[PDB]
Amino acid sequence: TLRAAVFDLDGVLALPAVFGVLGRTEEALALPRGLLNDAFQKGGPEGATTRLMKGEITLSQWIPLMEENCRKCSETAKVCLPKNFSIKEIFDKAISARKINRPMLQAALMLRKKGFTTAILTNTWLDDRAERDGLAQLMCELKMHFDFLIESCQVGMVKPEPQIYKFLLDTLKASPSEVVFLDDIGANLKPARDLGMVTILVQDTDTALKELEKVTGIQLLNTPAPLPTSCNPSDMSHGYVTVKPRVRLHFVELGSGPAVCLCHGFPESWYSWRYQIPALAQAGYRVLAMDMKGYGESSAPPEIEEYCMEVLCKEMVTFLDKLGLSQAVFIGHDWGGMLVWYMALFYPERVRAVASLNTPFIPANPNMSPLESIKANPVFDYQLYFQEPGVAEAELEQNLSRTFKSLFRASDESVLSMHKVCEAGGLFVNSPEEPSLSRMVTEEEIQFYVQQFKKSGFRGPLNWYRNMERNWKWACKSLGRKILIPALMVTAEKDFVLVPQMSQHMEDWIPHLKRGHIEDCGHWTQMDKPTEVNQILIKWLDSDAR
Amino acid sequence: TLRAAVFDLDGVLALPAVFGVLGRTEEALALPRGLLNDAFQKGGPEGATTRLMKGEITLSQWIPLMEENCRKCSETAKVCLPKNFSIKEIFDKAISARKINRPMLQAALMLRKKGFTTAILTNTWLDDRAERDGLAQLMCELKMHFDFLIESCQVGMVKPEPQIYKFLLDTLKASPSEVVFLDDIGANLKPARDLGMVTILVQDTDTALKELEKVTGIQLLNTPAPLPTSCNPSDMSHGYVTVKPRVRLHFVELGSGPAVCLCHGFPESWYSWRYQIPALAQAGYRVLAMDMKGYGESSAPPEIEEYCMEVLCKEMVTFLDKLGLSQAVFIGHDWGGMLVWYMALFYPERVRAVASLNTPFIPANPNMSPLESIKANPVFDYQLYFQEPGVAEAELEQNLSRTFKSLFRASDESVLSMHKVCEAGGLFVNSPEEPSLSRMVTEEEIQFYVQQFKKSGFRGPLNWYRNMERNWKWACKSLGRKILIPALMVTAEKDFVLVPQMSQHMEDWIPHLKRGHIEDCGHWTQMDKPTEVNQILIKWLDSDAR
Ligand SMILES: CN(CCO)c1ccc(Br)cn1
Ligand SMILES: CN(CCO)c1ccc(Br)cn1
Ligand SMILES: CN(CCO)c1ccc(Br)cn1
Ligand SMILES: CN(CCO)c1ccc(Br)cn1
Repeated sequence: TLRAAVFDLDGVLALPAVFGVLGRTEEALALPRGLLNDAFQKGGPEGATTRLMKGEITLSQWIPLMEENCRKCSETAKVCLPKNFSIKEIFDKAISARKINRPMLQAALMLRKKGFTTAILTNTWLDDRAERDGLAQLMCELKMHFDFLIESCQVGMVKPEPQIYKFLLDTLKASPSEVVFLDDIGANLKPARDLGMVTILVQDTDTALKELEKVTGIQLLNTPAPLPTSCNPSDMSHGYVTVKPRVRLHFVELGSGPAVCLCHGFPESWYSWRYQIPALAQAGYRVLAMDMKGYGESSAPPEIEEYCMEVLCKEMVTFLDKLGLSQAVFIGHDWGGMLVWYMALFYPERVRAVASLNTPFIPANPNMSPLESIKANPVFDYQLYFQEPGVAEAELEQNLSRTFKSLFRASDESVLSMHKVCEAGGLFVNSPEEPSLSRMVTEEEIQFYVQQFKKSGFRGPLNWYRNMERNWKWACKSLGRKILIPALMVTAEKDFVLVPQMSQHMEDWIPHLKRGHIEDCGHWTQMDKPTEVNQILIKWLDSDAR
Repeated sequence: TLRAAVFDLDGVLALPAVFGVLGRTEEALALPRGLLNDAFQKGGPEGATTRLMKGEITLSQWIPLMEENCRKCSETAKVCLPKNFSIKEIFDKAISARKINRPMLQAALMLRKKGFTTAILTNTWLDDRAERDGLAQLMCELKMHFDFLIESCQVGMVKPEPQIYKFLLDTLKASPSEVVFLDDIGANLKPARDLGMVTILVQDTDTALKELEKVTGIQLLNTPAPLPTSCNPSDMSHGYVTVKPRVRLHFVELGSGPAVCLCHGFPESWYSWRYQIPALAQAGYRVLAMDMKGYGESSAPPEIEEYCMEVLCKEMVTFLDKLGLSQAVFIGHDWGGMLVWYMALFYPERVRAVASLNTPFIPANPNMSPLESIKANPVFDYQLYFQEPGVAEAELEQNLSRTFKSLFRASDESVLSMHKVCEAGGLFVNSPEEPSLSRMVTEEEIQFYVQQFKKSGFRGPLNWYRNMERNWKWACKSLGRKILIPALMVTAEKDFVLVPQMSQHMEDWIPHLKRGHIEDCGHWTQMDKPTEVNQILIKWLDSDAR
């Protein structure tokens, strides 16, 4: 029967309540009990604070009116306010201390996942202080998780006026008995309850959550840790840059701060970074997640030599030039990781810092052809199969749904033997026609990749493997160099192709290399262990790339 | 006969020459004359410096090799190096001090405008120092002005080896007698001259420029100040954000640093900021130049109410939310300027700073309808003409070339009377069918706007004028507020519609308002006086929006 949940911001979604700092300021400054709370409510509906909450005046205009109220209240109480008494200082510290109440936000996110319509209904102000960015950042993090945000200063109404509850019901398209309303101020619940809404008085979070569980029949407390926030492709800013007449690169962009370029592997997309993009932007970075050349909405020319590392790296430099970025942090995975090590070796001035997931830096051997080194390792047999143009394309393009369902699996769900691929005659020869869905991905996520590969097929992506000799000759020019800029290597325990053991001599070439290791993680690092990848990247970015 | 000009970077396009700091370091540290220059060239083609210039090793690997060379040279000279002697400190200070030689860059830009192919051919290194960004920024500013940039460390060859000159001629597709070559090092000219190229030894800039003038027949010295760098639309990064199901906003993006959002007026485009975009990005800002709703590649729904200020401002807030920007500096002109004042009044937390070109902030009068205020001023008569849907569209869409040629004119070139528009029956009734081209714009620039307005016509743009009453009712909610965030008002002397006198009472509402004034400037501020607009905005951004 319940289908909507409304939360207050102050004292419910964000703690501590700014209204609660008045009480602690009185105790600390030895002022009479309730003095600051009386100055705050001085005048009722015609008072300065109601004008502030309705949007009539801004926070900076209200501050000197609250100071007059503090002096008028002190005169009647026969007391004096300290010499260094400042409403501005008190409110700046209170607003700054207020952080998201993670268990409450998690309960709102869980209710929304179970079909509920969620909203924030709050009494708030137009913040024009020099420190207003701190509040703006808080509202941005919260608003993306709610269907509606109704702020008093924008609608010209305040709680507890009954018109704001009528406006709320109209916005929700719901009747009062279908709505749960959470607030920490008793007076604000009274009108919601007169209409017939379920009300919860929030004193402590745990008791409020227990009441919320009992009334919704959904478990909110003691539940498992949720996955990080993912991207909705239709909500992203899409960017397009022409790097050369026939080549245009597509990317998705989120955040402000130092530029971080994400480079996916084979056969993937910018969408393989869906769990890292919101996390990295929230950490204070401007994230650019590319569709590499040959993929998705980026150009996919047919010529093999359009995908050799020298051309790919030069186009990435042109990409930074056209965007007006002197530097970017480069983070790659699989083929993208191979590219980011070569960006650091050939264009160090354009690379702020470099990180690779799974892909180690392996220097070229001038005495041995790379095609002969691939034969020496039986797990790289699928790369010999990828050499002849047209062969692997026909198999991989035959059934796109089967291709992605067979590839994107956790280490214990594997359905492909990566060795004896050539001898067997294919990649999917001993594979089921209808593979089960992996616990790592949803059907909707698989369909995104299917839609992307319907456009240009596998020719461009497979050409990344068909320049072994050209790449070898190019890399041989860098054998005398070392990587002396900040660098991170992240290994994945259960990647049976790019094994952690293949990275063990990297310190000889990158002496100050930092490391990360992920246990129980397969090849598809980003979607296998997203919380762990995020934590490793954010910690390294904050210390070495800033 | 001459058709190509090649310049060296160090000592020619950038001064002072890093190679010249060795001489001044010797004089300051009382070291024997030429000691540091001998350590620098120690070994010839097999020496550390040649390996550095060929790209074999990076700058950080070369530093300890140059220190050994400094000690070996001091042993033979029977002298001692000071206690705090550091090659790293000497090179960091030398690279940092090197700035663009503006008269030389201006001469290269002039030669390129006259049909010459220009190139930089330089002996340079792979910079991996922690301070490498400074060099990266320098190379980015320079490379956009040249057809080719050939760096020794990328091609594996150095000057004076004859193969680098052969490689240069092949890249230029020119024979030696068609090439002018400028270098400050005599030894580097010798191979160019043996091939038959015209060579200029650069000791001082003025004498080199006089020699260059005599040999090309083009005046380079004493010439007028050139216009700021403009945008080539096909070289920009284009971004697209869906703010609501039927509405997608297009923007162009350049630079890194604090976000600056540019909002054009009627009937314009993101292209009206072509002279500000490279200047603002070079100053250290991330520039987002919008196609406002109804224009160019942004959505243009037909409904009138889709263009009222309340909807337009809310969509600009959603635009920041989808890009992950908590704040942006908002700069507007004409209708865009009207929008940026309302963004500051209703969403101050999202606005870092606000600037308007020509458009003053005029508060709503609750006693007077805005339609009656427009009749009181005869110069706003064209706005009454714009009220009836379909009428102004038919006239403005009839001949697009004529429409833009008649509108985009300097103050002394006007061909339209803005009063008695309704009585005359149109805007172009007493206007020439084939107006002359204004000195402000080229034919190519006019054609860009023609192409943009061929897509959605004038309905969307004209709807910005058809919400007078709705905007008035909305603005009346903000009559009790003041603008207390950083603000700039720039007036244009010869704007006969948005006269500077209309801004005189703005200090009552924006007490800390900063001002700018442009003499001999008409309505089309950005393209009329681009150098002056840039200087005013950059100075204000550096002091108030950072
Ligand atoms: C990134 N990979 C594994 C592709 O499946 C890679 C990179 C370089 C070479 Br050589 C071989 N494999
Ligand atoms: C690179 N590929 C696709 C080969 O068809 C790959 C890599 C790791 C794992 Br596990 C599976 N496939
Ligand atoms: C920006 N302008 C001039 C348009 O030509 C403007 C703005 C608001 C009102 Br009301 C009238 N004109
Ligand atoms: C806003 N317009 C277009 C009216 O057709 C305008 C503004 C200033 C000058 Br000058 C000319 N036109």
